[PDB]
Amino acid sequence: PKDYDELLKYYELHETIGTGGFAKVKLACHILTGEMVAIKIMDKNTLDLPRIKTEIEALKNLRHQHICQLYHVLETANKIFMVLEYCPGGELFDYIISQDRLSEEETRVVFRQIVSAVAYVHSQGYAHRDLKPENLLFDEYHKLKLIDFGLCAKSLAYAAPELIQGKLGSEADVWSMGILLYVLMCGFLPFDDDNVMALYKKIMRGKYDVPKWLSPSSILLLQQMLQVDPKKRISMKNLLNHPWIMQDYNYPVEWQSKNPFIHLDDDCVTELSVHHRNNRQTMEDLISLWQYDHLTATYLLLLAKKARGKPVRLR
Ligand SMILES: COC(=O)c1ccc2c(c1)NC(=O)/C2=C(\Nc1ccc(N(C)C(=O)CN2CCN(C)CC2)cc1)c1ccccc1
Ligand SMILES: [Cl-]
Repeated sequence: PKDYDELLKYYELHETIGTGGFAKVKLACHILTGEMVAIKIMDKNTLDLPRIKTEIEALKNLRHQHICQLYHVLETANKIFMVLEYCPGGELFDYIISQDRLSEEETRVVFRQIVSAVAYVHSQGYAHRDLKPENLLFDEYHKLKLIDFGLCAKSLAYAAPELIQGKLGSEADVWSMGILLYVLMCGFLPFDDDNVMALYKKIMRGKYDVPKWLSPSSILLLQQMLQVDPKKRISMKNLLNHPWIMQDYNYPVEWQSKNPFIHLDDDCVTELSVHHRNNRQTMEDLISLWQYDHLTATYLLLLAKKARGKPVRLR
């Protein structure tokens, strides 16, 4: 109750919109902007504590069009709150359930965004190591956003044989994306079993069912991504411009950030200094501290307004 006092200053909390084992996420409204945000809540006491320093510091160093944006971090005696970009389209998994499976054309659209995000994550020196439809969300634009960076440093169905054997984090994400590709185009996992060691065994053998509806080029790509030997596996580089990926596009995956923090935004800075009745130069400095506090939150949520073609205005 007193743990939520600091948060409730800045946000109107709505329902729990989801709950994994490690954290609960609530929908909320940022009071100063009216912007919807997802707030991941973690109990420090009943927790795996390294998992959230991993995620927060990863998110501070990752700014990308298909990575879920962090805004505000609040730590209390008993809680850690992470205010994040709200993605109303929900999990990719649920879209794959409602449609039985995606067509090759629709899969490619979706998959190029995943390859974009993961390729960027690798460019910054990280490896996600937990890639699956549950960890990809559709934003308001029906564009994908990658989430849950708790295992990415410098699921077993999606885990690569080397990663389970504990021997190469970049090649393991390629494997996981192979499983993801398969799920998108088939509607089920290529390796699956109710017994965890039997699933393990299937993964090591590398043999899977190849449904009739798949094209020969899809099957080739799956065969290249799901090599048990990571040396034989296709690298991230040649994934970006693979003939299958290029189909209907004819350019490689644009993996670079289209929203890199170059300088600041003057329209956001002015509205803050105007709304708070502060010296403009002083407002430029406190934003530039980048503490991921309520001020950082307000600035970043005003960029979000600009990014969606809306006026940068507080109330
Ligand atoms: C690093 O990033 C993260 O760690 C992270 C993790 C999760 C989310 C996130 C960031 N950002 C989000 O938005 C997240 C979720 N968002 C969501 C969106 C839509 C739904 N769905 C499908 C609803 O139907 C909810 N819907 C109900 C009706 N009311 C009126 C509106 C809200 C459910 C969850 C979500 C959270 C928990 C688990 C799964 C996903
Ligand atoms: Cl692209």
